[PDB]
Amino acid sequence: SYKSVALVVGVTGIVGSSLAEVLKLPDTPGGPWKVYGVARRPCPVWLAKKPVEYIQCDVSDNQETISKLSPLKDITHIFYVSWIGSEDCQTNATMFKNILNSVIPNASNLQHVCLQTGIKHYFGIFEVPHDSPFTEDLPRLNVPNFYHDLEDILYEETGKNNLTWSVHRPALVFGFSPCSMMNIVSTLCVYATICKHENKALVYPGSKNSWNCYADAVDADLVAEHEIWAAVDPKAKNQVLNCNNGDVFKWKHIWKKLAEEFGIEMVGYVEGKEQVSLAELMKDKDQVWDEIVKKNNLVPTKLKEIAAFWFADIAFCSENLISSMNKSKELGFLGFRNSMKSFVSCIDKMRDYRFIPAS
Amino acid sequence: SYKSVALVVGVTGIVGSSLAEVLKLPDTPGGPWKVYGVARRPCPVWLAKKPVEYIQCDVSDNQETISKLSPLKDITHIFYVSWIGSEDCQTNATMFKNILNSVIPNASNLQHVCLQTGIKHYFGIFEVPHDSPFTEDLPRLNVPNFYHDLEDILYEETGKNNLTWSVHRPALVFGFSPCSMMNIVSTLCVYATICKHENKALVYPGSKNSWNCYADAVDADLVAEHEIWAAVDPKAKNQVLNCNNGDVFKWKHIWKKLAEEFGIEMVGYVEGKEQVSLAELMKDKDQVWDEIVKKNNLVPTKLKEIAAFWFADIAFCSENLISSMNKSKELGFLGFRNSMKSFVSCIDKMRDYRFIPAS
Ligand SMILES: NC(=O)C1=CN([C@@H]2O[C@H](COP(=O)(O)OP(=O)(O)OC[C@H]3O[C@@H](n4cnc5c(N)ncnc54)[C@H](OP(=O)(O)O)[C@@H]3O)[C@@H](O)[C@H]2O)C=CC1
Ligand SMILES: NC(=O)C1=CN([C@@H]2O[C@H](COP(=O)(O)OP(=O)(O)OC[C@H]3O[C@@H](n4cnc5c(N)ncnc54)[C@H](OP(=O)(O)O)[C@@H]3O)[C@@H](O)[C@H]2O)C=CC1
Repeated sequence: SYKSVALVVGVTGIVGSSLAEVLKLPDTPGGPWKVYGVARRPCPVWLAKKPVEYIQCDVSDNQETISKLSPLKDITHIFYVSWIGSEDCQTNATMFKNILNSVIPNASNLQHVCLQTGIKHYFGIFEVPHDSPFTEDLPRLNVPNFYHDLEDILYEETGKNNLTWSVHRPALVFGFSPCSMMNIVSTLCVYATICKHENKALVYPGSKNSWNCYADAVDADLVAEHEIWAAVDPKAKNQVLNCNNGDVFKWKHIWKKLAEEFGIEMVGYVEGKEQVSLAELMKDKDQVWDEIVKKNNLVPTKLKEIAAFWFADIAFCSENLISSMNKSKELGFLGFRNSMKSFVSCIDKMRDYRFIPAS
Repeated sequence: SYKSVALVVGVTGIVGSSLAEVLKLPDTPGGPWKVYGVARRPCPVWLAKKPVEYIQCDVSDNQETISKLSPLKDITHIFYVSWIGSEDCQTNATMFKNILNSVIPNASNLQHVCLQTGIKHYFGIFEVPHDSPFTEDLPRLNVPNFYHDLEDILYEETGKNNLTWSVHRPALVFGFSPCSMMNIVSTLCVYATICKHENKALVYPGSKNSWNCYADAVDADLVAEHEIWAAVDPKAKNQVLNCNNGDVFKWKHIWKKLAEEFGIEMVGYVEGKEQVSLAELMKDKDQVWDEIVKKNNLVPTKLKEIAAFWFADIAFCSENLISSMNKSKELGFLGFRNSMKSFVSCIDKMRDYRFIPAS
């Protein structure tokens, strides 16, 4: 007997994996929560030791989704925290439609759908941005951003079925999942771990501007708390909401912290030196990674899975992307984190869980 | 019969005038509060209609301070929210010493001294800065900053007399006092009011960087709340604490808002155009101001009193001065304001109080 029943679509992801932890805490709003977690891969080892009912399901395949999710009649809240690995508006849209079409007719006590998008809503796509600080009310850019498609489906389907909705636009996520397609902290920890292995310094590859500019981020657990808040507090219902840690930082200070955490020398940004691609620097390091994995008895991960060096490249030529938390705060959500501390905490947790070497 | 008795040194100032309002609210921590307000000028009209016992006193004159403050035996908390009008370490230090030397021996139930300094602690003096975001633990710069003198006296005097202390470092203050030596909002409202009068556009005089960079500020009432918090909550005692609104903004967006609030056309920053001095643009506008005052039946103010065009000049060549609120938040203070809204609210309040024209 449970109070609430969550479907977490993307349970292996950087946010879904936090939700799987946060939803099972005793103090969590709306608890006690039962948790169904969906992902495409077979349940990895680390997740089998969690109290989540894992449903292995390719949610881009409609018949499969119907057969796997239509029996789930007790669901009360959906948390869509997934995307396919690309910016295809059509294929991302299919996943979300298949979730709703499979669950809405079958779960008579469904109440709410949380959709997670992101701050790209304000400045465009990875394939003429608004100025910042970004606020929720800013109109859509004239670009094929799959976030637009997902919102439209969200509004259409919740409205005709008398369900409430929320849209969450997190900033860059600080999290611990080694299964994510965009995990900045594990990406940078892997780079550091490789530098250390090869007796090299932690050399910063990015732009001058990304070194020196203000940046913001969100801890995965805070995103989970923010999503859980919008799912249970009537004041938050049917709102588009940004989600960040509530402060700002600079990569320059994070880089120092990173070097210290791995006990290696740092080479910061060098005046006049231009961005180099971390993707290229790490192009054929997969066997090095495989060695470090076996050597340290880590959870086995492939280099391309734990790390997204392409994504660090983007973070390191980005600037002026700060988002505002005023709306959420004026609605009464006062969750926050110290971003420097959240970063270190992600490092610790990935060591703790044995995704990366201790010490 | 009162619970707490506040001495507000600088009661006509941009923060002291907020404290005079905030301390008299029924829900205010530590209330009901009795309020003594000190300033050098005779009580201006607007302040005579407030329930504060006004003590006219030149606090740089020791005998005068002794005779005026030594009878005040019931004081429990001092809020030092004043400075002389300059950066002289010696003359600022005299004021603060004279307050403590006159009150500490005479008020046996004295508990706490709040000292207000500022973010200049981190980057130097108006007459080689730390990088930001500024955190409280950053060491002193090797400069003659009178803030250093005030802290040293604060620590010395509170320690030997078994009193608790706090140091508050607000960001740029958004407030309503027409008696302040550094009131950015009234300064900009005056400029706007003059543009409107002379049928000119609201032309931005500042630098490119100050137009485009992230900036932060603090609402006066929030500073008062922050100071009151540190004065009554044991968790906050004997701490140095930054104070800002909890978000960031850009002058570019504020400028638009300012133009709208005065119904005049805006001319924003123009690429390649260099900073001009607002002090010089307004050099002999005092009779214009005098006219606008009589014409609109405003509280009578001299141009040099309501406005500090020199100070807007500094704000408009400044950048990279963001301060962190993480410490305060981790101690449990979750007060905040929307800076865009706080700015507008200062405008409204100055109209409300008749310091500047309505509409
Ligand atoms: N820093 C970040 O990571 C940020 C992300 N966002 C946004 O948040 C949203 C969710 O992304 P994020 O949390 O990063 O996701 P992750 O890449 O960490 O996780 C993706 C999840 O979706 C699952 N998934 C992918 N394709 C399928 C499929 N066909 N069927 C079933 N499950 C699938 C994955 O499991 P499996 O591996 O088995 O396929 C995985 O569990 C995206 O819109 C993203 O842009 C926004 C801001 C920041
Ligand atoms: N934006 C801002 O204004 C910021 C200010 N700060 C800092 O806060 C501190 C306090 O300043 P702020 O609140 O701006 O002050 P204001 O200039 O608004 O107020 C000064 C107050 O002190 C009184 N005062 C000045 N000299 C004397 C004297 N000899 N005897 C008695 N009273 C006196 C003034 O009254 P009277 O007019 O009668 O002399 C007035 O009430 C300063 O260190 C300042 O740097 C920090 C960050 C931002």
